Amino acid sequence: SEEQVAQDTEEVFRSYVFYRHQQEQEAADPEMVTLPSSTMGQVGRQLAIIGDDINRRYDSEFQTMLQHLQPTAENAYEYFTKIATSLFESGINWGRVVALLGFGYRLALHVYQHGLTGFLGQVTRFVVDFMLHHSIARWIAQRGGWVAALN
Amino acid sequence: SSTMGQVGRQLAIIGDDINRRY
Ligand SMILES: [Cu+2]
Repeated sequence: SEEQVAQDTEEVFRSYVFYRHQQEQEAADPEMVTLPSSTMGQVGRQLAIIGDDINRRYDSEFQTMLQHLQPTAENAYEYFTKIATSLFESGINWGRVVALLGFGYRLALHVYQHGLTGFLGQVTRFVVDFMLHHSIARWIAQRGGWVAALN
Repeated sequence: SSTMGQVGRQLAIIGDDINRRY
């Protein structure tokens, strides 16, 4: 069930994006307020909690990051792919998965803030396909699926 | 960071921090 984990990743990332944006309002991108009590939704919400903590602790790194994301978004795929590949060249663990989720969230948010609309689906596809082709889905399957993140 | 590979390795470090705290 590697392919099962890969398909689940879409809903996990969508729920993560929704809840991270929602709690960032409790302190904007309309596209992140739509289209979500399933297992994967709950996993996304939990991961969004820990990701918000991390985004506050590493704000400057995540902002500096986006200097390589062109303001037109013409290199979105290149930027995402290269950064995530460097992220996982040294191995896989749950923390690094959560970091990838937060990276995708900030990329999707920033491309909207630069005036490119309707791109959240593509960042979701970026995340799903990367996790599939970089053995992240197989790893998560080997630890019991996305549901194992609830521990 | 300065380059995108540097950025990815910094994210690896942050992910290891997450893995150790959660
Ligand atoms: Cu910018």
